[PDB]
Amino acid sequence: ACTKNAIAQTGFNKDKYFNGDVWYVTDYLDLEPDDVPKRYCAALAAGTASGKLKEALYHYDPKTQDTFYDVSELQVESLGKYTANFKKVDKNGNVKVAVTAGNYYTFTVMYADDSSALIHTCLHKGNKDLGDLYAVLNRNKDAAAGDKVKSAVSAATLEFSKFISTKENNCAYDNDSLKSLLTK
Ligand code: HEM
Repeated sequence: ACTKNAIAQTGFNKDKYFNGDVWYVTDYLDLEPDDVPKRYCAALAAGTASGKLKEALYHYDPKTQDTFYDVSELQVESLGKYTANFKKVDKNGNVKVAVTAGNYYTFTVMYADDSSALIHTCLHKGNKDLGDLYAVLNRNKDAAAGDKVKSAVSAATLEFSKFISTKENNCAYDNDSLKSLLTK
């Protein structure tokens, strides 16, 4: 179940966030912690492609090697708050599971600057959902969370000390696929 109406960043700069580049998840918090593994790798690209607002996602379980990519068109709910219906794709954008009603995530950018961000997502796959998930993002996959984004975590009435880091998993990413998937 999801329980949070995440508040988007005051003054959110959509063109800077959605600039076509890659964001790495460095730390995450699921409010239903058993919904996701305690060791995990994730990243995304975010941009406008031929006028359409898009995200490309990458997930990798470093223990099981379970890997998947997704491509989403985002619809606007309000500035910094989106609903994304996703299709599972291979790294080249070929469809493995088509867009389907009931398969969507909400996405709220609670904080962002040029290098760092805090997001919330509520994932739905049919009638289930994977609890509220918060993620600390960085442009540099090895960046420790700075004071700006940790302050944002506190401003959301969360504690950064409870977030789980992704940094000890030897995560390696295919940035080229994430960028090209934005067009798919
Ligand atoms: C747009 C930050 C994230 C977003 C937007 C996101 C989105 C998604 C989406 C769309 C799916 C379903 C993919 C599909 O079935 O085609 C998924 C599944 C999953 N995600 Fe994430 N995710 C994020 C981060 C994370 C993180 C950090 C972890 C634990 C850095 C995580 C763990 C999982 C797991 C384990 C599944 C599979 C769930 C199930 O099918 O049983 N995700 N995620």
